[PDB]
Amino acid sequence: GQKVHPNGIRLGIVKPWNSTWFANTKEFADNLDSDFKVRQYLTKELAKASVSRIVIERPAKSIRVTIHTARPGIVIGKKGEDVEKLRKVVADIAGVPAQINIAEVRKPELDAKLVADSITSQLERRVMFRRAMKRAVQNAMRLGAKGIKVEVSGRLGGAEIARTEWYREGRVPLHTLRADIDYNTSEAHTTYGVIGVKVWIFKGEI
Amino acid sequence: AKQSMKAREVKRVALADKYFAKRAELKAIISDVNASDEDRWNAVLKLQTLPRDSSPSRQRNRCRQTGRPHGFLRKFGLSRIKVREAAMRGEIPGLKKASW
Amino acid sequence: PRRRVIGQRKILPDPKFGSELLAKFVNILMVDGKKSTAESIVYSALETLAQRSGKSELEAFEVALENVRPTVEVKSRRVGGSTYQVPVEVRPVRRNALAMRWIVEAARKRGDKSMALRLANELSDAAENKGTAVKKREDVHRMAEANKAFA
Amino acid sequence: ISPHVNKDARDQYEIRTHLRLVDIVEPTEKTVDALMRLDLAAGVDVQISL
RNA sequence: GGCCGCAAGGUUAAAACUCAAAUGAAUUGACGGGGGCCCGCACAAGCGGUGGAGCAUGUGGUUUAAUUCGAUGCAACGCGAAGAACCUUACCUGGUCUUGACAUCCACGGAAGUUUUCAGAGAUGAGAAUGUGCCUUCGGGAACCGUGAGACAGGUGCUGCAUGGCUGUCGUCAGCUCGUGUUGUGAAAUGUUGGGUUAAGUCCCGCAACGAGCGCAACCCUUAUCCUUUGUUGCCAGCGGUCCGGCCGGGAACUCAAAGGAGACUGCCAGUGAUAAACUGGAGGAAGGUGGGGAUGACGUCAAGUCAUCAUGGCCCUUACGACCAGGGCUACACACGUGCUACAAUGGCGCAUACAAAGAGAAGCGACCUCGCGAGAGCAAGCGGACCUCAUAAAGUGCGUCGUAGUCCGGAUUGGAGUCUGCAACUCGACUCCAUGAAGUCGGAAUCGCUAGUAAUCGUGGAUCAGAAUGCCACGGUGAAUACGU
Repeated sequence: GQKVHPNGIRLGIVKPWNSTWFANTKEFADNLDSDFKVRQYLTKELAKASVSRIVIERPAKSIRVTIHTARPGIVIGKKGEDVEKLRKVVADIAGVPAQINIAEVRKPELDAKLVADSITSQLERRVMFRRAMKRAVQNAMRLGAKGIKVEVSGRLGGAEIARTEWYREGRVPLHTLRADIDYNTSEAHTTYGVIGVKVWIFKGEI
Repeated sequence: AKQSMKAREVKRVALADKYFAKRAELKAIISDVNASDEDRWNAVLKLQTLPRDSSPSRQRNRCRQTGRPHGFLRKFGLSRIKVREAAMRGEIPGLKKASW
Repeated sequence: PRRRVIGQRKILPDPKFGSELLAKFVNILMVDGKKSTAESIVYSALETLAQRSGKSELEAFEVALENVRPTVEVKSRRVGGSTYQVPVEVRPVRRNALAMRWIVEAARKRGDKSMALRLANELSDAAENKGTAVKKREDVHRMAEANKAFA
Repeated sequence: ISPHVNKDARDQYEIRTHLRLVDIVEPTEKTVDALMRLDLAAGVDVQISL
């Protein structure tokens, strides 16, 4: 049958939130809309910088945004000339003072969003999907994970009938609520239609 | 939704913001007791010459991301599908699955 | 059930007298969770019944029950494609239960004015060996007797 | 939770709001200035009444 | 055709034509009106309903200018809709525009408040007032109103038999598989089978197997018993005032509020059992053997549902399958079916007056006290972004009277007259109030549904959607049963 969302079911037990502010009923909807627009703009601008997470906070009467990336140099640029433009445009969108901070990802092969993005990028340049999936699994198990799973669905290889395939290694206990599971997805647009990708990574019990 | 329906909504909100005070004045006249009985008649005849789209009751709530006219929640400004997607991704502060 | 054992629920005694048989009677008479109404009916009936016979309410009640309790009944069995009636013995708890159910069912079918009056009349008739409850006991015993070949 | 018909199959969610009250009985100029000159976390709402 | 036989028949024994197979032995499943063992409101033991009446609401059909599209055995039919008078709206009749109602480009001039005539309106024409900022090195045009041309915009149009994402169901059932080793020419097998036991592929012992993974259980929420912290807006045993009332001085004990801790594990006793795993009973304890209720859905099955939430490959239309506007339709009515509400009465109807809850919502909002109206309501006006004010008075119950088995002092369909409120506007097509009227129906044929305990049955209260429109959906408490020998 159908499965529950790992991140969602784990919120508050072992997983944190991606947004943190208090509001009343006459500010809630507008705050959500502003956050949506900020994330949209940043994700379009930084599509070649390996972004994985955008965290937003609203203290007092300002907005401060933290970006999680594996290539901080590309984002910062020459003495901040690029972060400055980003800050200006973000402040314009939000309508209040703005601030931007940058955080580094040490191991990009143990991050679920980045792995899915890499697989999708390979699929769009006519690479063999078994090859891509196997490489992802091997890299993750070599750099120290306790378990990984990868799944791909669609018109694989150009076929007429759609299909789904998956691979697994190690432990991936999805009914244990104290287990730390990272989960994310991605999509590919090819000449035959859309193809979908899901990734699970297990890191230990807390 | 089509791109024309959202335009319709934008136009409605604009006109209703434009003509707010005049309608309040005329309705106050009509409702108030002990009036000339001719001012009342003239006010009724004048309230119906303003644009129809200036009445706040011609507006319909729509999801801010898709335009859906059904299944709307006021606290969030979205429909049920988008509410669930955001909630599972972790983008709505304080919200989580409940049992009791 | 298949693999179960069920214990016995506890029943509080009556407030006026001190019997659990009377509490069970009130329960069998109640409808829709309205216990006060049923209690009023039962007490009025017992009062109007003790005057008619110059003895205690509990004594009259026991005399009425002893004429409606059954001893044997028939169950239905079908293994060879035909239905047979098989006589079996009744046990005391079921004896009391059946007698109470039959008495109340008969009382509800009368044509007097109020439920208390109908109940009093039925109890007096049972003490005298008359009425639908006694007729029911007789029919059950007749059916049990006609099928002794299948014991 | 389905894009179409099925009428059972629902999800149920909650939001909890926690609240606290503190009373200061004998204020002074320094205390009030210190209180007004403070900054706290980014998910807490503070209201001061005189 | 020959030979033999009384006959029935026996024996020797072809061709034309036609098909790409027919066959033997073993392997993994499925099935059996084959056998063995075990489970489930599956039967049995019980309580209350649907199927007949009137009304609400969905579907089939039929009608219509249109009655917009989708869901169809269990797993469609109070379903997408958590709310169709205009709008929503995707449908019909009529009136109108062609780079466009919604974007990016080039270049030719200039902008928003009021107010007059014709239009059903869309949209055409007349007027009056105004000169924003801002390196003007004059090139700013940022901001935002017109018009001209062409790259373009636009589509709730088709294919869920081209797809991503999301969901139903077998089923909260206990199963589904891999690595190395060994057996067989092989498809495959063992492990996972066997003796016990469990809610459980749960645990123990044996055994050519030795190990591991996804599922089972536990970690998460809520409910029941204690103690340490802090006591306002919540609480009053003791102490003292009297206008009687937690009202005032006070108190921090108790109810309660919400943060840290304690507690339940076959842990202790006796018996049974393979010197086992476990089972039956007992003490203490608020609670005993999964204490009660949630969330949590394995590998897979049905080319199951959704291109009309959204996104997307391939087709298809561009002075039209794309825009705008006023009226109508989605509410029709010989008929068939599903899900509900109200009844057919004395365990009751009507009148008087009097106890006891829980959980929620509230600034274009919730609307007290007081005055007017028979009533739906109206006028004037405090308080509250709330353990403080408002919605807001629980009902079944209890005491006292009356009605006396009647189509009634039971039931409340239908229809006439007079009104209120929301809203530009209640004819088609809203809810509610007063006076009058007072239909079917006296417990429901063959079929058929739910429930094992604070459950069924019965009584009231709140919210989402929402200008206004619940007998539906989602939540809360009060009274409170019957029965389970057995497979």
